[PDB]
Order: sequence, then C-alpha cells, then structure tokens
Amino acid sequence: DRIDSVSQLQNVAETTKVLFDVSKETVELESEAFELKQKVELAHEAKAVLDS
Amino acid sequence: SDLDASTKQTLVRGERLTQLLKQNQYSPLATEEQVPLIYAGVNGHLDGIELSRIGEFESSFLSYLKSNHNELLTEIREKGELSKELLASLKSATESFVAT
Amino acid sequence: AKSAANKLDWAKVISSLRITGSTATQLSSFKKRNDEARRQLLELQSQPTEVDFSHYRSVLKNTSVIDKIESYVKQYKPVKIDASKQLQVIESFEKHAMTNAKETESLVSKELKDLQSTLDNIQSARPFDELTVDDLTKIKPEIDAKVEEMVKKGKWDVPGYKDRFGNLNVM
Repeated sequence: DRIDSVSQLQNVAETTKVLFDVSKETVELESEAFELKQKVELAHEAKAVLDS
Repeated sequence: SDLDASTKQTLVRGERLTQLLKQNQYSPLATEEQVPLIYAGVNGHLDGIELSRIGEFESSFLSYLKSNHNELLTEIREKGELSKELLASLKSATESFVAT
Repeated sequence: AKSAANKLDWAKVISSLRITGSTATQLSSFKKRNDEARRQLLELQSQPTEVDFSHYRSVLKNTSVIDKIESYVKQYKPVKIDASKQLQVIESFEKHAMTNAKETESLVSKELKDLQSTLDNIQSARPFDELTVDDLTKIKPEIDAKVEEMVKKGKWDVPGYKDRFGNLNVM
C-alpha cells in the first residue's frame, strides 16, 4: 500500500515542475498581448467617429 | 410513474440533450462548432454532465477544443468528413474536456 | 505553442487527481487558462489598426478630422512597451519551486527502494513459524519494558490480551 503512494510521487515530482514554469510563462506572453489590444481599440474608435 | 433504468438513462440524456439544442436569440454558432457539440452528446459524453452545468460545458468545451487543438477543428473544417482517426481523436479529446 | 502548455496542464490535472493537493492548483490553472483564453478572444477580436482613409478620405466632406485621426493613429502607432519583465521574479519562484521539487524527488526515490528492501526483509526474516520468545526480547527491548512495568505495577492482567488471544476460562 505504501509503495503504491510512493510510486505516484516519484513521477509527479519532476513533471509538476514543468507545469510550474509553463503556467507563469504563458501569463507573461499574455501580458504583452495587452499592448496589442490597445492598438485594436484606438483604431476601432477612430473609424466610428469618422463614420459619424 | 416509475422509470426503468433503460428509460431513466434515455430521460437523463434526453432532457440534457434538449438543453443542448437551445441557442441565444440573435447570436448563431459557427458550423465548425456545431460538429463537436453534437459529437459530445451523441458519443455520450454529455450523459454524465449535470444539467446545471450544460451551458458551461458548451462554452468551455469549445474553448478547450480550440486551446488544446484547434488543429482538429481545422481538419474537420476542411475535410468535412470525420475520419476514423479524427473520430477517435475527438473521442479522446472530448473525454479530456469531460474530465475538466 | 500554447497547445504544448495545455497538453502538459491537462495531463497534470488528471495526474494531480492521483496525488494529494488541489487547494490552489485549480486557481492557478484557472488563471493561466483565463488570460490565455482572453488572449485568444483578443487575437480573433483584432481588426487592422489603421483608418481606411482610402475610401473614407474619399467620401468625407466634413474634412480635417481624417488627417487628425490618421495622425493620432500613426502617432500612437508605437503603443506602450512590452510586458516581458518578469523573469527575475518569475525565476525566483522557480528557484523556490525547484528546492521543493528536489526535496520530494530525492525523498520518494529513497523511500521507494527502502520499501522494496522492506518487503524483501519481511520475507526472509520473520519468525513466521516460531522462534524463541527470548529472541523476540533480543530484537525488541519493548518486550522486557512492558513486562517490567507490569511486574512493578503488580498487574498480571495484560490489557486486551484476552481480546486477541484466548483466556481459556473454566469459570
């Protein structure tokens, strides 16, 4: 029974560290995307005023 | 009155499937998107999904599919025929979404 | 790219199912998914950044606003700077994480082989027929300790001896 618990934990220890890195890394890229959003926004507004 | 387990299973699926049919007026879904949703219920993935979360399941499932592999959807978009590989891949992928 | 991140993530969700912990895992998963999905909706939301003055300054007669917004868009065409800058503080979290990772890994590796040894040890050493009870005293002084305290106490009742061995009462 004890062996069963242990075997799970071995594989976990490495692979979980991968996810740890991965999650924060994606979030960083997504931060940079906000600057893109601002490009989208200003242009949309400009077309609208001009249409009026 | 009393419902046999065969009948009950159909009812549970049926009621939930009917929920799935419904759409928000004046906002239609893409053709590509309709294929997995129908896949899910038919292949019995939505059998277990509790009734309350069906709306969540739909949006989340679609977001999941795109994020995990919009490659599958691109394939089904062009092929327009669900290959055995795609069918299995989709079964696997849908099951993956069910888990989450 | 992002699909790699998610493949390892969801593999880890169903792995994390099989180990203890999930208290703040789901909140982390929710957060990376949230902004990633926000960015996907962004990336589909994006229309060209530019006023199409090809036709729209070729139909406006209430002019002198097309040049204004042309200049406003092309002015702020440099939008505010990139948000890559967390990689020292992000790296630090990874250090802390690494410390913990290595601790778990080395511990369980040690324990696994210890348990293999323990199973083997039970099979080849164990008085599974019989052995001298003096040898049991030799392998554990706990025997003599409990006996001595009972002899000192004067109790000859052994608590629960009669509920997991007989007592052969003739009364």
